[PDB]
Amino acid sequence: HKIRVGDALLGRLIDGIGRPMESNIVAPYLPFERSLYAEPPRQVIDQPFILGVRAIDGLLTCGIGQRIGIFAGSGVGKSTLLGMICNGASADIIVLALIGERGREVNEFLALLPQSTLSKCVLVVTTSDRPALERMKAAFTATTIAEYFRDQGKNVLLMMDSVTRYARAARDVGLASGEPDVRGGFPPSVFSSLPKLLERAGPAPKGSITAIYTVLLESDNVNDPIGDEVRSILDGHIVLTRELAEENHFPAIDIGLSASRVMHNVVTSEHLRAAAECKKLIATYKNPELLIRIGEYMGQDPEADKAIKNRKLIQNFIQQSTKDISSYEKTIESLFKVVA
Ligand SMILES: Nc1ncnc2c1ncn2[C@@H]1O[C@H](COP(=O)(O)OP(=O)(O)O)[C@@H](O)[C@H]1O
Ligand SMILES: [Ca+2]
Repeated sequence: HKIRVGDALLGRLIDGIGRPMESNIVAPYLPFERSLYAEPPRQVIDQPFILGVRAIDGLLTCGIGQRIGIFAGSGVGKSTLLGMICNGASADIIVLALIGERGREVNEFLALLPQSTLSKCVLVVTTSDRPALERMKAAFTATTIAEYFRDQGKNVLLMMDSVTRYARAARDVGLASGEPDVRGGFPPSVFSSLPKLLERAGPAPKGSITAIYTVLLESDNVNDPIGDEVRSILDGHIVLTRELAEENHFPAIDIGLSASRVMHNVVTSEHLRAAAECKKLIATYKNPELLIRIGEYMGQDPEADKAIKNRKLIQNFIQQSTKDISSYEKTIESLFKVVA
């Protein structure tokens, strides 16, 4: 399978095999063909990739060329977080793959993106009604298009929502060709395709692809062998929880459950220091009502005292509304403030 690509893809809604879906009577100029498949290519990650989300840029800092996972169940602000990242990230180009959701949920995500952001996005969209084959190819189409723009010297953000639903489509395609169930309903081809997909993002001499893949968590206790494999491959993971989202704490990122394997390689030692102390002050906060309620009060307990003192500053730092905008300078300055 070869798809047609070019700069004219920018600002466009594109199907799972790369074809314009909008109603224009004049067709875009897409003069190049590129295969969907890319045999394997090495660079290190040493530059910070800024998302413009304080909790992440401050505490779980990304790197140019990193593979990042966002794990979220239903109704925890996944889409809002993803919108914020598109609107705030330091990328020249964003290639989005929106895979497996109904047309309503796609449009609700798109309404989060203003004109200035859309003008630098390729939007690869394959809703749940589309054939499994098309939903599967969407992940390759999107990655190839990101490769195309990387090859132009662009710092590209590849955003795939979701790898979970890519894998379901790849599964249905595989089982159809005769493959048996090996683990959790998934055939062998799906598993072999994951590293091949993810090995294609990374830093580069010309440009880069930094990639974010979402993993949808189900509200059951059924194993997800796709999530397992992705966890082992990623250079970072961001975990959203229903517990935080129920507090109207957004983004609903559980800092203790999240991590960046590249952060220490991309921030100053002092920034790493303040982040660790911020994380401790988050983890050791306990509602003061729990002690007042039993005869108030410190000791003698110094760390947990700061946590109370800093609660508002910390919560106002990690919580962040959809149109709150935060440069890397201001995020870092704010971070030092919260741990004083
Ligand atoms: N960072 C945020 N700032 C303000 N409101 C938010 C934020 N995240 C979620 N919300 C509120 O909760 C709702 C859920 O967000 P959304 O991204 O649509 O969740 P889901 O991943 O279920 O689509 C939003 O419509 C919004 O009103
Ligand atoms: Ca598991």
